Amino acid sequence: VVDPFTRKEWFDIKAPSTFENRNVGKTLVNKSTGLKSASDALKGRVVEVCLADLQGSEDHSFRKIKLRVDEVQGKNLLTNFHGMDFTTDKLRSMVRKWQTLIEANVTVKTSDDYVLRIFAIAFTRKQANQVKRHSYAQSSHIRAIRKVISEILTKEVQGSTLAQLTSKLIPEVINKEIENATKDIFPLQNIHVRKVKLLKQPKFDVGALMALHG
Amino acid sequence: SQVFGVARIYASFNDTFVHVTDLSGKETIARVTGGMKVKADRDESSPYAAMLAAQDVAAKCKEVGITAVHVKIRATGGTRTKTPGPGGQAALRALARSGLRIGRIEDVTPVPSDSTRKKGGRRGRRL
Amino acid sequence: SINQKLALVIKSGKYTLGYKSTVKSLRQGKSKLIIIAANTPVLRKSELEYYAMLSKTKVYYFQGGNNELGTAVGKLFRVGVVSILEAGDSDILTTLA
Amino acid sequence: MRAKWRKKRTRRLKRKRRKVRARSK
Amino acid sequence: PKKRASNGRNKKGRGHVKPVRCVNCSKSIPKDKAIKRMAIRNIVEAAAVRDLSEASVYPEYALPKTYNKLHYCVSCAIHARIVRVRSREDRKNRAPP
Amino acid sequence: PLGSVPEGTIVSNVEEKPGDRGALARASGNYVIIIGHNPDENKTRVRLPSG
Amino acid sequence: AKRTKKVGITGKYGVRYGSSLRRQVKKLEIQQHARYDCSFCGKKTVKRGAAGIWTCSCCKKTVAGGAYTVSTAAAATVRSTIRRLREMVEA
Amino acid sequence: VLVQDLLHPTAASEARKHKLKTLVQGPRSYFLDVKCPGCLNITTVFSHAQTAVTCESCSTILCTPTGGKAKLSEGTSFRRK
RNA sequence: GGUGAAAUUCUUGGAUUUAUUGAAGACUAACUACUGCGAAAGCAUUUGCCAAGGACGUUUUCAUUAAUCAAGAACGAAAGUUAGGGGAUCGAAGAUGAUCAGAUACCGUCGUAGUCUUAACCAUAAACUAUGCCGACUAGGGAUCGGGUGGUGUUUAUGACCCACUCGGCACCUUACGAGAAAUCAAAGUCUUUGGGUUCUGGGGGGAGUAUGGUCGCAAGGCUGAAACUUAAAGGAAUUG
Ligand SMILES: [Zn+2]
Ligand SMILES: [Zn+2]
Repeated sequence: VVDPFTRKEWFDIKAPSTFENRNVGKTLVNKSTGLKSASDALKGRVVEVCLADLQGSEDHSFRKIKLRVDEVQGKNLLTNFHGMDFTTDKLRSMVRKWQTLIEANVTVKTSDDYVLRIFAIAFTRKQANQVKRHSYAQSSHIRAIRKVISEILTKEVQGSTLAQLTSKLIPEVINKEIENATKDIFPLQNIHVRKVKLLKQPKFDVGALMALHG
Repeated sequence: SQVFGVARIYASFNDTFVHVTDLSGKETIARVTGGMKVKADRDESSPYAAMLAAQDVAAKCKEVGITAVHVKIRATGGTRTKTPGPGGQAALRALARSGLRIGRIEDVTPVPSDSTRKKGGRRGRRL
Repeated sequence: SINQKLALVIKSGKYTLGYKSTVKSLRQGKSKLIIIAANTPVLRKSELEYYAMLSKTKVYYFQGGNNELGTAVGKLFRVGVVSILEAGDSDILTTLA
Repeated sequence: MRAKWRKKRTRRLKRKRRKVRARSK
Repeated sequence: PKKRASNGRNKKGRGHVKPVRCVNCSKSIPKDKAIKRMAIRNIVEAAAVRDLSEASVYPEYALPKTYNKLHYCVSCAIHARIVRVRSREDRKNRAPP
Repeated sequence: PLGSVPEGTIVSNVEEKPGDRGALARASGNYVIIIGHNPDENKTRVRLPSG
Repeated sequence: AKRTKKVGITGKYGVRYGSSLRRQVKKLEIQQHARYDCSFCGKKTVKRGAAGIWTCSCCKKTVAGGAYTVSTAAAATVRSTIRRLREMVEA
Repeated sequence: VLVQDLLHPTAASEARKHKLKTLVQGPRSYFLDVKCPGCLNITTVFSHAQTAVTCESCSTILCTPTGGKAKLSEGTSFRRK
């Protein structure tokens, strides 16, 4: 019988400035009171949003990104990168029978003192004037392309600190890098990352964090 | 402009219900169910009950001051039937009918790399 | 690889076995390409690589231990170190780093 | 001409009838 | 006696591959025995896409879909799926229509 | 200090109060499991050989 | 020649103490009296002095393994998970 | 068809088949002339080659082996022997 | 919670749901097929190490070194046994509320052995490549796995694909001239116009895979293995109500 709709308070999240337009919603958290209020104790609320309307795009329901809140100030709390993922629509649209499926996964230590895991998904297709039904591979080409993909995806990282790595990711440069890196086997192919996730964020880094403020 | 919430519509057999919460996910808003409407224990997942729960939830959201939602449809998942319950469509339709903006719809029914064998034994439910 | 490589070495070139002979060769300066085991004691390891630095040779840390090193050399006993004092028919000491 | 499909299931899958004076009273 | 050429299922020099469970009764069966039916229609009722469009922006944005494949068992397959004609001569049918 | 170890770690002769110089899990073949942490009001949850 | 058929080491106890007991004792007494090998000796030389105390008589030291075995499955698993967690903390 | 000149069946019918199934089995390999680009020596070599062949004096490379036929890899000299 | 209907059960001591974080052991979805490998049983996450192996190419090498087998050995699903470890889920026992009257039926919940692994043991068992082993032959058509050969080849001058041939293999459709009791079979054919070579099985059904003996196993049972006495039929394919 508390009726906490009047008790709670409105906050606005704020995405960092390694992005486009960064005002990305609001939250009803708790009452900002005395006696150890939780407004200055949450520090970890994570939000799932779409890169498309983050940038103003209008035709990408996939590649959702998630962000954790780091600090609070002025009833307007700034976030930071936590990870990214794809939607199950596009993945299970891409997947079908009479073709194969390539997957790779690296656990890489970047320039700044973070480690994070990155995935890489791929499929196969058929050249023009084709007769074959299925177009499967030879199971050694698979190991080769897995090797070169893992090499490229640990080459981009350890170098390309997370803040600019996101900015290079959101235009999807790595996919069209692979497409023309292994053009010898396939001039065009449908590659995606499909997953990134952090493990061992070491320290708050208030300095660079407030440098990338928005 | 339009303040968001997440609906978290979870539909199964002999129940379905909506759990509106903030974008973060740790501060709920008016968890309501269709099982609260009719105490028959046989129509707990009905379209009429789901629509009543939807009207109640949209009433709570409008009275609080929410205007937009992201719907997330859930089933039992894992090893279970994996299908969306029948009342979820009526629930989301009443949500649209209640004058609430809706965006970024997806399914979040969990799916494994398989393990933890199903019940029913080898022969299954021999009805 | 390394195993058939030093097999070719024991076939063609000249080697010597054991810590004492290896140290004598390093001191004489008639040595190069010291291979050490993995399970060797750290004291012996450290003084060996120190002499190796003084003599300007190349140290190789055999990823295996002792018995497998002996088998790779072809001998039927444990051997902790080898010193390749000649590889006149080989591409070992130049290719390995 | 194989005949191995008559070689898994329907004669013995617990060999205590082969070790029958062990557990069954 | 002799009902079917491929008696149970699609097993040509494989011995034994792997089992799966039925969706209805969860009976453990082999993989390719009865039917593995597709399920891709939509997440959409009696359409109401007009309702979704007026209650959305950049209207509906995805046309999102469900994707699954479900392994039936014949104890449940003919009981749920109704094909209404299983003759002798039409035992060798391959086109659903 | 069992506040400066990760979860699921396996230890022994753990102190029950800081300073007792060893109380728990010091019999032959016995250990003690770290379940959880609680950095505020600093504590740790821990599982003993008796469950 | 091969003297005993089944009892092996447990023939000293003789006809007594049951048989299900003096086969378990056999299982453990072969282990506690067997020799094993330390990598930092290289050779099969280690031997038990007492319960929990084993001694590499080449490499000339002692280790604190199990009672009747130089190592246990639980010990190996905790070694593996510590190798895991240390690597995780440092990376 | 089923009746032909088994004294000497046709060329297109006796060439397309495998080597063992012929009326008289014979080879599909040969030798060829090859010139070291570095040296002057125009030596002979097997067609379906094996482990690395190189020149006698200016030994750099002539032909690399494969599953079937080998490969000179640059256009030097391959006619006959 | 779970059902066609229920209850048994949990919960305002805050259940159910929701967000993050962690542990446990288990498994490896979708890709997964008229796909592949293996002597069988069987084998789907990544990488690395260890050895292994078929097919293809060959104008390399040995020159009958070979085909099949008693006996004697290797391997041998799951369920079980011994001792330990582990034990997340499912769950032979077992406890529980309800339906066709009851349920010791089916069903809902819980749950011991087990389900995982370590070193051994058991080894006959509804395990058909839809048919012991090795060798010659006899119709057509297509698809496809691994090679090998060539191209106005097509595609940024082999790079990736197509066309044609060929060896080996898993299978599919038709037709059987031949065979078969028929189902049906490219082997179950080339068999009374009866003979390429080799190993093992059965003479009506029950009694009976039971007695008795041997032998094996951690075990009056594995493997081997009768009779007395019996009825007149059992049995297989196919037609018709
Ligand atoms: Zn089922
Ligand atoms: Zn030692």
